This record gives sequence, structure tokens and C-alpha cells, in this order.
Amino acid sequence: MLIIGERINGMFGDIKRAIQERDPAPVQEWARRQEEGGARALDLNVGDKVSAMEWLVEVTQEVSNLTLCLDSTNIKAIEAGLKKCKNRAMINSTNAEREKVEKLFPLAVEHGAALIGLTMNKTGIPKDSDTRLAFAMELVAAADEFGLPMEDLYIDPLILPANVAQDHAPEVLKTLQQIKMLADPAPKTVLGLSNVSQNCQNRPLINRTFLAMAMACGLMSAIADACDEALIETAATAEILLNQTVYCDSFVKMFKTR
Amino acid sequence: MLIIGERINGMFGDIKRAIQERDPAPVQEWARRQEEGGARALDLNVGDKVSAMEWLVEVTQEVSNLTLCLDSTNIKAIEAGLKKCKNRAMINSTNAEREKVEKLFPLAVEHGAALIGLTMNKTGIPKDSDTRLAFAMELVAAADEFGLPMEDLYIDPLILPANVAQDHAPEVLKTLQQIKMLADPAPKTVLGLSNVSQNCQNRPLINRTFLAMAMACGLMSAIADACDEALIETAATAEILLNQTVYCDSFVKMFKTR
Repeated sequence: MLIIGERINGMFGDIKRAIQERDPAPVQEWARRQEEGGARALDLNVGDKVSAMEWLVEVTQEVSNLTLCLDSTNIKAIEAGLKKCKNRAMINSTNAEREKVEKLFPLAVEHGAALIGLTMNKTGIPKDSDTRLAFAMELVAAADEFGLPMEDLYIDPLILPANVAQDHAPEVLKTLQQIKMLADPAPKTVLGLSNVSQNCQNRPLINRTFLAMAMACGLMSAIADACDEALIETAATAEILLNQTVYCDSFVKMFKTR
Repeated sequence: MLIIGERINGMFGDIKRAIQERDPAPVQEWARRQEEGGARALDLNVGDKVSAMEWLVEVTQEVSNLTLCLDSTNIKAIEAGLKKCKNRAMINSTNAEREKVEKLFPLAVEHGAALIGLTMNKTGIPKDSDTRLAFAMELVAAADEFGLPMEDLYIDPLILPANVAQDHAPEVLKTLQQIKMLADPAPKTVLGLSNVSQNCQNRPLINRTFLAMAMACGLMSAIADACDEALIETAATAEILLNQTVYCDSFVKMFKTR
């Protein structure tokens, strides 16, 4: 399970200020902590988008060798950021809109980057796992067309808050399982984990419980809170239960430090 | 998720003593504590099994209206225990072996009781999920043959410790998923949850991680630590995530007190 650390996002006030002030310290500090949590990737979200992404990339990769996950709907910004990246990167994201696909799929191929794909077009987030499924298939077909390796496509079936859209959660579990049972080579799957618990009580609880359930349906990656030690515990334990990682008594520690 | 409290077992010292000494005090209080945790059924294991079981029954239902889960391979103990039951109980258990099937299914029907069937025969635990399944279909057939209501049959795919039997854990996860694919309407499923962590570090974490995972794979009930508040939390939470229980703020409280 790949944990993509969520915290370097402009929607958080300290990051918005750091970016505005062009003060790299809060950014670099969140970079170490997330990594130290056990994240093996860093989500980067400006919250001049192109320049801000650039600074985010440079400032962050100056203290961290983690895979950088460029999080923006401005494709200019991702591209600029893609250019600044010292190592392989992830793009977050494209959806199933052909206009996006023809741009971001090749874009990803140019830079040897991973690509996250939302099971949706511009119509809106689908109400069921069938409609989701059908968007994930286009994503897959898009990969083959543009020669993006299937293991480099991360499909996001889009989880929704448990309080207002409770009926979506099992529908998302179902799509994951359907994608899991795709023929070799199969694509990967990722979630925007924290959204499952948006305005709910005991968010960390909900977050980690869905993490475990989604991994059983083959979840490969999660944008999430890397400084939630209990979430990280879940991540490492789930790996063991799926016989993805060899047991030892210190499995938690091995995950955090591997 | 039906939590079957594991505590009233003769493997534990205090129950071992309270039995022989025929003191119900330790038994009754554990019955109280388990229910307090949220257990809605109660395993009763002896550790004269027959008079003992009978004792466990009478003593326990002196304080609990909770379903009694009579835990023994001594059919007379079971039979002798059913008869003393004030409420509907559950038989723990039968395997796929004819000699047992022939006996334990009519038994459970006679007393209007649920039945737990292990997906094995006398030889041993099966390796894969497809061998467990076969025993599973066999169990489904007998429920029909002997007129046991399918929702009264709880099939146990038999989970093993993760440090010594890691490859079995995903196997049980698939068996759980497929088993729902076996009939309409389907039988229920059950786990001896705590067996997954038998001699591992941080057993609770492992136990409850697997619970969530198994529940995503349709797990209906589990014999486990009802006094494990984190376990109970996970049960409560996973129900919500599957849209089995209507969301609400104090959803943990609601699972405990409903």
C-alpha cells in the first residue's frame, strides 16, 4: 500500500501562507514529518498556479526524495511542475473526459510519470459501480492507446462522505473489486481517502476502517493523513493480512522505515 | 456484524476454576462485561462436559438474554445444553463430515438454533479457498436437506495465525466472497476472529484489521473479544461503511446500545 501524504495542500492555512509568503519552512517540515509517518509519496496542491507548483516542487524535493504527486486541475501547472521534478512523479489527476485524456495521458508518458484517473467525466461523480466501472474501462483503454504502462495508471472510483452519501461506500468497494479482477496486466487503484469522513464524527476511525476494507478489494494507494499513526498501523497490518508483505513481529516499524 | 463474545471459555484460568468449583460468579460477570461491550451473543466453552455445559447455560442465562453459543464437540454436551436453553442458541460447531452433518443439522433444526459449520473434513484445514468452498456448498446442501433455514447456517472458512499461516488469510477472504455467490438467499458467515493473531505482536490491531477486511467480504458474525473496545469500534464503523447501518454521529454508541 502506497501512502501519498495529503498535508502539503493549500486548503490548509499554514501551507497557503507559506506559499503566499514563499516561506519553504512549513512545506519542508510537513515533508519530513509525512515521510517519517511512512508516506512514500507527497501530494502537492497549491490550494499564479504554475509558479506556485514550481516552487512547491523545488522547495519540497530539496529536503525529500519521495515521489512527488502533483495535485492540480491546471494542466499548465502540472506540466511546469513535471519539468522541475528531480525524480519520477505522479499526476493528480485526469478524469475520463476525452479532452483531458488526450492531454494528460500522453503528458504522463512523456515524463514517465504515474497517472491518477477519476472514474468520471464533467457530468459529475457517478451514482453507481457500473457507471464507475464504465469510466475506469475508458481510462484503461486510454492507457493502451497512448502506451502508458498499466501498472502506472491509478484509478480513483471516488469515495464520498459517509454521512451524506453513505450508499456510495459499498458501491466504491464493488468497483475496486471489479477493477481488481481485471486481466493481467491490471491497473492500480487509489483513493482520496480522507473524503470518506468529511463532516463525520471520529474521522480517523472511519478513514482507517475504509482503508482496510478497500485494500481487501485491492486498493493500491491512498492520499491520506500520513501523520495518523493509527492509519499507518492499518496500512501495514492490511498488507500482512493480504500476504502482500512478509510477517514479522515489527511489521508496523518495517512499513514506516522500508 | 454479530459479535460473539469469547470470554466464557474453560481455557482461561478463572473460568476453569469457577466451573470445577461450580461458582457462577466469575461466569455471570464476564457475561455482563461482554454484553456491556456490545456482544449480542455469547460463546460457552467448558475447557463431565455435559453437566458442565448445562451449568454454563443455566448460570449464564441467569443474567443474560443474549443468544447462547454452545461451544463443544461433545454432541451430548451440545444436546444437553440446548435443552436447558431459555432462548434460541447456536451450535458451535459442525464440520463437513457426514457423521456430524447427519447429527448436528437435525439437532439445530429441532431446537430452532443457528448452526456453525467448518469448511473442512476430519483430515484437516484445507489449503486453498476452492477446497474450503466445496465443503461450503456441502454445508449449504445439508441445510436444505435437513430443513435448516439458510440464514441460520453460519459457515466458517477457518482463519489461522498470520505468523505461521500467512498465505491462508487472503484465502479465507476469497472464500468469504465466493460463499455469498453460492446461493440465493445465501448462508451467513462466521470467524473465530482471534485465531488470526494467535502468537503475533499487537494481536488487537491484527484482529480488528482483519474484521474490517472480512466484513467487506461479507462477514456476518465473529467470535471475538467483545471487551475489546477498538474491535467493537471497528465493527460499528464497518457496518456504516457498507451501508448496513444508517449513519449517525454517535454510531459507535448506537452499535453498542441499540
